[PDB]
Amino acid sequence: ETLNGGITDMLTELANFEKNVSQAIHKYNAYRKAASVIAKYPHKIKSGAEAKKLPGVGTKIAEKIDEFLATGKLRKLEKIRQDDTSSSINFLTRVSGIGPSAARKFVDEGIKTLEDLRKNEDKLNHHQRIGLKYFGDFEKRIPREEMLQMQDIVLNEVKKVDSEYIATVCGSFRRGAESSGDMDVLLTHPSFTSESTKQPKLLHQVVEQLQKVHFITDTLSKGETKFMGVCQLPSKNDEKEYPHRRIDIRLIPKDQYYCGVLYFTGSDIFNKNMRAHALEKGFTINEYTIRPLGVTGVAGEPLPVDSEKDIFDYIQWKYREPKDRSE
DNA sequence: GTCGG
DNA sequence: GCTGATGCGA
DNA sequence: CCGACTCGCATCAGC
Ligand SMILES: Nc1ncnc2c1ncn2[C@H]1C[C@H](O)[C@@H](COP(=O)(O)CP(=O)(O)OP(=O)(O)O)O1
Ligand SMILES: [Mg+2]
Ligand SMILES: [Mg+2]
Ligand SMILES: [Mn+2]
Ligand SMILES: [Mn+2]
Ligand SMILES: [Mn+2]
Ligand code: NA
Ligand code: NA
Ligand code: NA
Repeated sequence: ETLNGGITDMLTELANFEKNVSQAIHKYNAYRKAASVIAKYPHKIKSGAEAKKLPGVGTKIAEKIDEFLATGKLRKLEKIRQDDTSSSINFLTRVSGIGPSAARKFVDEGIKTLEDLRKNEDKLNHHQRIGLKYFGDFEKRIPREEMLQMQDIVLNEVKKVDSEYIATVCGSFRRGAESSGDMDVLLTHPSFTSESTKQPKLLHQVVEQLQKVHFITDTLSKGETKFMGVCQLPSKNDEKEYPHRRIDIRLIPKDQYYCGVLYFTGSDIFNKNMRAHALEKGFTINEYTIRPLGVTGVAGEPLPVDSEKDIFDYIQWKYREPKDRSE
């Protein structure tokens, strides 16, 4: 549906193969960087040489593009799709909690299908049992309309705990996406700063409240600053119950909000791009701060930030609306 | 797999 | 039973 | 040529 969708689809499938089967994370990132830069290219690619002009597209990817443009397919991908071990590992990783290591371990023991997981559920940990339970739901997209209803529940229940919590839905939702893969929530409270003593139960109070009104249905991981779990909109009068959804909550110091919003909003590739430019400009950006870089390349103190645009200003970038960060 | 060095 | 090692999602 | 490309949380192997 995009200018170079056939090429970027091929590159994404090759990326997932290198992550799930080969366990070569830098190849996975290399394919993703190539797909992202091609996705931003304003012309329809006619040759591998044309794509090779783009940063991140090298000899082999340009060669794969020429084959795909000539034959409409890739022999390398067709061999992968046919390899029983490769496609089995590739499938098992679609279960949340089953990564490349567990997928390879299961497949070696003849555990390679969904029904194999159900039959061998005793060998799954709690996370994997949940990922298997909601396997279909977790692959459904969340229409933005439903994200607004979820945002209403989250922000309202959070206010019910304490008036001074601030909850901001980030991720693809804040980037204006018509559909989202999950709900990502950033949480702050005046009592938690970078200079304050650990106030526990700050995130626990919010998670407990969302559980009490039956919004959060299951927990995958839960600590003092990060919650990973499952949520579900309420359904009306025995009508079609909603699909269960993944939700992430991150509690960050209030004085590092805007660096947190910038990171949590994404995209992941955009963050990689922005942080790469920051180093070319004498700064280093992470999830919490932007710091200067000295003559020796050492990181200074966190710089003052009171807006997302403040971070763009430091590295001398034109401000990008969250809508234009989906890279 | 790519690119800078 | 505890500690270090490792996998997981992001 | 070749080396570069973060963390909180859950679990469990190895004592
Ligand atoms: N591999 C990674 N490691 C660390 N941080 C990462 C990350 N990938 C993404 N992020 C950051 C930026 C995302 O906006 C934000 C959410 O990451 P995410 O997994 O929720 C993907 P998102 O951009 O929200 O779209 P969608 O598929 O859910 O509709 O977290
Ligand atoms: Mg042009
Ligand atoms: Mg249910
Ligand atoms: Mn079977
Ligand atoms: Mn998300
Ligand atoms: Mn998320
Ligand atoms: Na690699
Ligand atoms: Na190139
Ligand atoms: Na998985």
